[PDB]
Amino acid sequence: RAPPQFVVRPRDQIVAQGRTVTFPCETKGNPQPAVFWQKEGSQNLLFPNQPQQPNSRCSVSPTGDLTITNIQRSDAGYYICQALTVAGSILAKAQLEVTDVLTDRPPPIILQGPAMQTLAVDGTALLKCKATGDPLPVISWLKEGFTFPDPRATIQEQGTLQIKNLRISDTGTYTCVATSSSGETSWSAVLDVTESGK
Amino acid sequence: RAPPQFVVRPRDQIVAQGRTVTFPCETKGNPQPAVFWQKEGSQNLLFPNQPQQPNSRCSVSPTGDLTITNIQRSDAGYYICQALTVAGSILAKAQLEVTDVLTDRPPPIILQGPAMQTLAVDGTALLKCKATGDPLPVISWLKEGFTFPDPRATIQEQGTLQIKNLRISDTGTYTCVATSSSGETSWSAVLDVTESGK
Repeated sequence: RAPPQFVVRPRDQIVAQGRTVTFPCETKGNPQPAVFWQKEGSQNLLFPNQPQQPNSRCSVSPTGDLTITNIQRSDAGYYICQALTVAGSILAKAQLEVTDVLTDRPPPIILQGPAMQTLAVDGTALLKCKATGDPLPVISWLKEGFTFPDPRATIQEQGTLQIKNLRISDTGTYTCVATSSSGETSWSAVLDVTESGK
Repeated sequence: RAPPQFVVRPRDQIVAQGRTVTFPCETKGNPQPAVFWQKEGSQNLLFPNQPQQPNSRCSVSPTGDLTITNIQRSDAGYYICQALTVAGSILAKAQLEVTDVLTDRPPPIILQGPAMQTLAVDGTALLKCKATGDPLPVISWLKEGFTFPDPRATIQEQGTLQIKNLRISDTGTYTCVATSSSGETSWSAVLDVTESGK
């Protein structure tokens, strides 16, 4: 009496070769839809309660999950999750992309860069920069493209730049830069210097 | 709560090209199984409630019937009817054989041939033979391989042989033969002749 509907559809997935992949396909209706899967273009249907092969790396659980173990590159393509009751049908496609395994350490990340500040002449400024990464990023700075720190400035040990006794010359854009053996990233912010500071 | 089960499975069918073929696949269970079909080896599933193609010659009714119209020879092969509930699954295969259309009139049929009779010397015998056919069969007879009717015997107009005043010589096997421009068929029976008749 109630057509099948999706609670959680499956979405696309890119994953390294040899890993295990699971696509949700959660469903509701009355009667309760029993989901099965089909690789697009394949004659094989994958039904929930079976022995099953056992040589097959594909299994479907009674909750609607399609688990594929030890994926190889021939498993890439589209997978259709499906359900048929006397009340209706629904299908949903999700794409599997199989990649090579690569020892690739991601580049550093700046979770919080400097923020825009208007400050007052001959005060202090601490423009912050919190980076994370493995290997661990070295922080460094630029002012309108050029390196930074003159006298008057010095980079702290968490990475915050420290400028003291500002003046109208010290306005402009300051760029945080986190770099490591795996990449660089940057995060900019403008700092204005008035005598007012407001 | 009640696994799907077949009430009427589909069976094999041989039919002339261009005709329409329907395979039953009637089902029971709880919840009520919704049948779908799949040509074996094909990625296409045929679901009950759909627009559907309209260019497709295959449709599945909500009762589980697979109708294929104007069959051509590429439709031959195996067709799988299937049903999945939260309670279980069932499949059943049936084979479609597509033939050429042939103007072939079937051969005659003998629906009732002579029956075994023990009769008494110098009585009468009417060994019956009811044939049917289009074109209509000519009936004729043999006694132990040789044609039949001597004097004493004559074929009636419905086809019954008529022998009178039997004797111990007239025992043996009598064969009815129905023949037409489309075939022959035969039906034998032994007739024994005692002086007793019992």
